[PDB]
Amino acid sequence: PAFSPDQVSVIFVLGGPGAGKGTQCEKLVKDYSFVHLSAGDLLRAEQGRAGSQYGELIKNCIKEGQIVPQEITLALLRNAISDNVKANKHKFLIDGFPRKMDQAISFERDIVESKFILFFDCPEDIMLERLLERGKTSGRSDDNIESIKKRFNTFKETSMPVIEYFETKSKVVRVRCDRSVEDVYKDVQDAIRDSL
Ligand SMILES: Nc1ncnc2c1ncn2[C@@H]1O[C@H](COP(=O)(O)OP(=O)(O)O)[C@@H](O)[C@H]1O
Ligand SMILES: Nc1ncnc2c1ncn2[C@@H]1O[C@H](COP(=O)(O)OP(=O)(O)O)[C@@H](O)[C@H]1O
Repeated sequence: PAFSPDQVSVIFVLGGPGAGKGTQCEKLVKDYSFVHLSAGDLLRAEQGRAGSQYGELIKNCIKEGQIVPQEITLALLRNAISDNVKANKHKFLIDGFPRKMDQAISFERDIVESKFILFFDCPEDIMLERLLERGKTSGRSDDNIESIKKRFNTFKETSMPVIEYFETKSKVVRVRCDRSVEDVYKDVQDAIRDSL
């Protein structure tokens, strides 16, 4: 592994699209010393980087709601962790990763064993009304119903197997998404007070 769990403490923050991962992580970094890395943000930044050989590939995976190949994802991830660790940041909230078993096992074998997975358990009809409203507010390119159906599909098929894998290892803490932002945060806080 490039790191001992001493050096780098990683919590994976998982859940379907619109479950509130981005929202809870940005509140948490106000109260805790964790650095938040969003895998979809690292990807959208590479996609628009002048000189990227991956621009079209990332653009098309996001549009189609596909999992971008792990080699690309992992390298972006590894680099962002390395800059923080050099900048002397040892605790990370990795949001949106791993989304597929291969990413999951490569990360934990080559980089670092995670502390635990915070999983936002969320009903799909709730995720769907939050993404159509996010679509109106922010106008993110994949927050359109054709892409939303591909992202829900990929989530059930590819990403839920990973949840079930970490659950065998007793590393999953489920939090319900369907309460107000402030009531979901209280349970996020109780889960982290308990899990360190
Ligand atoms: N861990 C990952 N591995 C591969 N592709 C990813 C990963 N995370 C995000 N992506 C992608 O970029 C898109 C948007 O991700 P993200 O912004 O994290 O979305 P969401 O709001 O749906 O949680 C995903 O639908 C997929 O195409
Ligand atoms: N508990 C909540 N109740 C209502 N809207 C929420 C709640 N949590 C997050 N939202 C939002 O609904 C959308 C999805 O949340 P977001 O954090 O962006 O999710 P994710 O990162 O899982 O895709 C955003 O517009 C955000 O403002």
